[PDB]
Amino acid sequence: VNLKVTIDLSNPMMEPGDLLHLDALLGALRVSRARAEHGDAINPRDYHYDLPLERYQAPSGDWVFKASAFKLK
RNA sequence: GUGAACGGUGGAGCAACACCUGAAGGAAGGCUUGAUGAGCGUGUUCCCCGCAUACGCGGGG
Repeated sequence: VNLKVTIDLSNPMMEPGDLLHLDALLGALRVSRARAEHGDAINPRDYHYDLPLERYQAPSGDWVFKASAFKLK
């Protein structure tokens, strides 16, 4: 749907030393949702790639999600 | 599976010691509780105001 997400927050955020990717956050939330359904005894790595994001494919393997790292205003 | 996940700013420490709000300074100069209101003259039909509506009532000097 080619969309943009803005997040505003109450307390100031712990500033990320490296890039805070949107796909990382959505994968962690999908892992938390998978812990909600199938309990805590899961592999997190089977579900954080099941995301509502498209995947860009590099020419030699090595796909990435179509999300971007968060920009701070 | 948020370069994530985990992580106590902590422990102790006297605002305290001494210090006169005090010296001087007139509530006075003048002022009847004494009265005031307590008793002492006119001798008979004359104007004017209202209610009436004139049969009379009240009333000014």
